[PDB]
Amino acid sequence: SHSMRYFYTAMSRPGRGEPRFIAVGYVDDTQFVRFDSDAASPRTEPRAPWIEQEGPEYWDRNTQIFKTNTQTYRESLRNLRGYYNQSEAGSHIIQRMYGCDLGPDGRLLRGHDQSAYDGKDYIALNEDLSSWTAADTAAQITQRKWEAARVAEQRRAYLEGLCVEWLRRYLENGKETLQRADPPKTHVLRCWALGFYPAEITLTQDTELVETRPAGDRTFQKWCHVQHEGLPKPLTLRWE
Amino acid sequence: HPVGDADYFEY
Amino acid sequence: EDQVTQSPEALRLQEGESSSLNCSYTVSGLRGLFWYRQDPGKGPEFLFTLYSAGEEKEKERLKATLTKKESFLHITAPKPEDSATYLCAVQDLGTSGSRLTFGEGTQLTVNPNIQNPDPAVYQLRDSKSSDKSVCLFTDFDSQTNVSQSKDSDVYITDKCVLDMRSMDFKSNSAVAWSNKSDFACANAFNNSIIPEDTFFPS
Amino acid sequence: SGVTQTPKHLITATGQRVTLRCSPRSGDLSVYWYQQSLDQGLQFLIQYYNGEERAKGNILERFSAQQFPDLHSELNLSSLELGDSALYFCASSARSGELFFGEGSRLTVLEDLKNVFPPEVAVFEPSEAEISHTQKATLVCLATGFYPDHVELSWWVNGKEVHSGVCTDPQPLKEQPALNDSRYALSSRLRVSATFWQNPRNHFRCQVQFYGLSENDEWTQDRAKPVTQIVSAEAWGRAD
Amino acid sequence: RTPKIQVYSRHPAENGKSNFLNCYVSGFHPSDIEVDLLKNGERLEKVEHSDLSFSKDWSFYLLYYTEFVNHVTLSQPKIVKWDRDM
Repeated sequence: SHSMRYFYTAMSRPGRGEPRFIAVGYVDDTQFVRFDSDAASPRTEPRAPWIEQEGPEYWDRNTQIFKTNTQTYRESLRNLRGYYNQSEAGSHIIQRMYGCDLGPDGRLLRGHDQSAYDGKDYIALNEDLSSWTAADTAAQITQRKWEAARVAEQRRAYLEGLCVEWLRRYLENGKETLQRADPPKTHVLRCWALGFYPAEITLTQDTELVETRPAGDRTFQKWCHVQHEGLPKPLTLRWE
Repeated sequence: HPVGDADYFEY
Repeated sequence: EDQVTQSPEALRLQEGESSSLNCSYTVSGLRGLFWYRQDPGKGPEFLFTLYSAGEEKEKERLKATLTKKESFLHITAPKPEDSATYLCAVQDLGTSGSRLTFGEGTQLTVNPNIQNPDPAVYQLRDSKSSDKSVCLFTDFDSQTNVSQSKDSDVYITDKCVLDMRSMDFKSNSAVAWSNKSDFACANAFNNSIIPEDTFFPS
Repeated sequence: SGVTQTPKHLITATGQRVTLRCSPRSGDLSVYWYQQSLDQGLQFLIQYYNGEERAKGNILERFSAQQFPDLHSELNLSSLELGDSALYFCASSARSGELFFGEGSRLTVLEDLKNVFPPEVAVFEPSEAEISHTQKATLVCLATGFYPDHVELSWWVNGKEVHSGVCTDPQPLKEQPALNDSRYALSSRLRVSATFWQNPRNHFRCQVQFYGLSENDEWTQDRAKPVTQIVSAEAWGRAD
Repeated sequence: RTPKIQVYSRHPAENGKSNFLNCYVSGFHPSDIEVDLLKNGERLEKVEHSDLSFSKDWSFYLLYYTEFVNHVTLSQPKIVKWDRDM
C-alpha cells in the first residue's frame, strides 16, 4: 500500500566546474524534502506540512549527506565521462532513485536502488538485495567497485531498517493526508475522473487513455467504469 | 530519511 | 544520536575463567559493528566486523555476537596474553563516510595461574655503584597482592609476570628500593600480606 | 596494519605549534583523525578523502588539517594548551568498511621545558641466594629520574633483543607523588637460568630509549639539553 | 525525448473566477525547459512554479499555473492552448 522514494540528479556544467546536485524525497507521490546545491549555504528544505515537526539534527543529517553527495557525484560524473571518452564541454547527467515499499501488514515488500547515466539505465539492485544488474561494460566497472565496497549490504541494511522505520513514522505523523483516500468526482464523450488520491485509477480495448495529471491541491485527474481505492464499489458510468 | 554514502561508494 | 557504551570499564579475570564483554549502541542505522584490541599506548588493532544481527565471528578464543541493541565479545578460557583494552565501534548508514564512533573500552586483566610458587625476597647489588641496591619479591602465587608504602623515600613497583617460554615457567615479581642506606629485604615488603612460607636469606 | 604516523613522540611548550604527519595504508584513499586523551575514548576530529575534506567531528578552530595529492595527511595544532596532551591517531578506511589505525602520535605539552630530564640507568645483578634456591637468575634494571613519561625499555642479550623472561612495569612510578611535574622511575626484570648467567661470555644490557627535546626550543640551562637519546647499563655474566 | 504538454484548469471551468490554469509537461529529457502561460495574446506573470522531478522511465515532469513550451527537441515553440472540453 505505501512507499518511500529519494530522487537524485547530478548534472554536469561546461568547464572544470561546478556540477549541480538536487535531491528530492517522496512518500507515495507527495514531495516532502528538497535539497539544491546552487546557493551560498544550501540547506535541505521541507516540502510537505507533516515534516516540519522534525528537529535540527534531522535537518543537519540530511544536509550533510546531500552536501557530501554534491562532492561524491562530481567524482562519479568524471569517472563516467572517463569510461565514455566524453569532453568537459558537454552536459552529462547521473539520475538515481532508491527506496522501500511496504504492505498493509507492516513488512518490507521490496527494496529499490536504481541508477541511470545520460538518461538511460546504468546499474540496479536486484530483488534479493544481494546482487547487481549492469547495462554495458562500463556498468560492470561500477559493479566491481561496489561488490568490493560491500555497497549492496549497506543498501539492504538501510532499506530493511532506517527506510522502514522512517516511512512508518512519516505515515504516522501525516496520517490525515497520507493514510486517507479521496474518491474521484466523475462526469460524462467524455469519461472524466477529477479530484482523487492516490493517482492509481482505472478508467475502462483501444480507447483515448490520457496520463494521470496533478491538480495543484495534491489531488489527481484523468480521462466505461471508474475503479479506485476511495470507492467502496466500482462506479458504472453512461450518459445520456 | 535518506541513506548515507560510505567511502568508495562512487560510480 | 551516535553513542556506544561498553561494560564493564575494567574486567578482572583468572586464567581460564571465561567472560563476556558488553557493548550497547544507538545509531540512525547500522552499517557495521567493529571490535578492536588495543595494547597500552599502541594503535587499536582490528579483530572483526559484524554487519547484521545473528552474525557471528570467531578468532581463536574470541567470539563476537550481534543484536539490534548490543554486541558481545565472548572470551573463552583467557590467558594473560589476552590482556588489553577491547574497543567497540559503530558505523552509521544514516551519515556519510566510514567514520567510527568508539566506546570507551573494557580494560581486561587476566591474572595468571602460578603452578609451583616458591615465594622469596632477594637482595641485588649494582654492576657500577656500591651504595645503590634493590630488593626483589619473587615466585609468589596469583592470590598475593603487592601493596605500596606510605614512604616517599621507599619506591615499590606493582606486580608483573614474566614468561620463560622455552622452560614453561611463568613468574611473578615486584621490585623495591630506597633513596638512602638503611633499607633491608626483611622490611622492604612489610606493608604487604606475604605468604608464611616466604624465604629470607641471611 | 600499514598506516605510518610521525613523529611518534613530541614534547612542546604551551603556545607552540606542531605538525603531525600521516601516511594511509597502501591503496587507501581516506584519512581519519582521532584524539585519545588520558582515561578517555577515541574522539573523531576530521576525515579527508582523495585530497578533500569530508566528515568533520569535534576539530577545534585552533586545529587544521589537509590531505595532499600524494594522499598523505598533515594535522596542525596551534596555540597549544596543556589539555592538548593526547594520543593522536590517524586511520585509513578499506573498501569493506574497517579503519586501520596507525601507531599514534603522543603529544606532551608542558608550561616550560626546564623540568625535562633523561633517565639514569642501572643494572642490578642476580642474587647469589636466588641461584642456589631456584637455579634461575633475575637481572633488574632501574631507569630513574625522567620527565616526561615517554620511555621504552628493551633488553639486549649478546647484541640481540630478548622478550622471553622479560618483565617491564605496565606504568612508570612517580618519584615524588605530590609534585605535578614529578619525575618517573621504571623497572624491568630479565630472568635467565643460573648457567646462562654464570657464563662470562654472555652480555646483558638494559636499553632505555627516551623521547625528549630536539632543537624544538632553546636550552638556557647549566646541564645537558634533554634530547631524544638512548641511555644504557650493562653486565657481563659472572662465574663466582 | 520530447515533452507531452497538457493544458487544463484545477477545478471544473466555472465562470465565477475561482480556478488555476495548469500545464503538465512530462516525458522530457533533458530537464532544461521553457514553459509560458499566455493571456489573450502571449504574456502572463507571475506564474506559479513546480519543483522539478523525474519519473520511473528517467523522464522529467513539472507544471506551471496562474490565479485565473520551448525545449531543445522542438525547433519552434509548441504553443498548445485550448480547451475547457478536454
